[PDB]
Amino acid sequence: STPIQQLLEHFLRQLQRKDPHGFFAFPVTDAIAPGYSMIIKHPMDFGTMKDKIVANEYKSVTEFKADFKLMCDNAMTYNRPDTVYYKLAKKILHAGFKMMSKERLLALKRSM
Repeated sequence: STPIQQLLEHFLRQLQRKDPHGFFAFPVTDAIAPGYSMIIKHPMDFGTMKDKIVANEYKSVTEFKADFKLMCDNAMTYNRPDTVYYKLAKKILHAGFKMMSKERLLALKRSM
């Protein structure tokens, strides 16, 4: 269980806590979101991100953040602004990028 794996697990646990209803837990289906797959070309979700951590597919924080951004951007593309999914995507995006900022990562660097 590599250091990066342990770190991303931690970030992921913190992010999933801001989604109590599990809207980002698993892939959005066409059954619950009509036409979704005709609009979103690269679906992403916490579940898929988890699997990639376990399989050791992320080489950096950068690559993990990219998948996280893809997830929020997908929500803000398919959904209209005045929806719960759009608003939660924005909120979580901002809190994710604050948690995983260059400046916080640097402070951590300096104390190791």
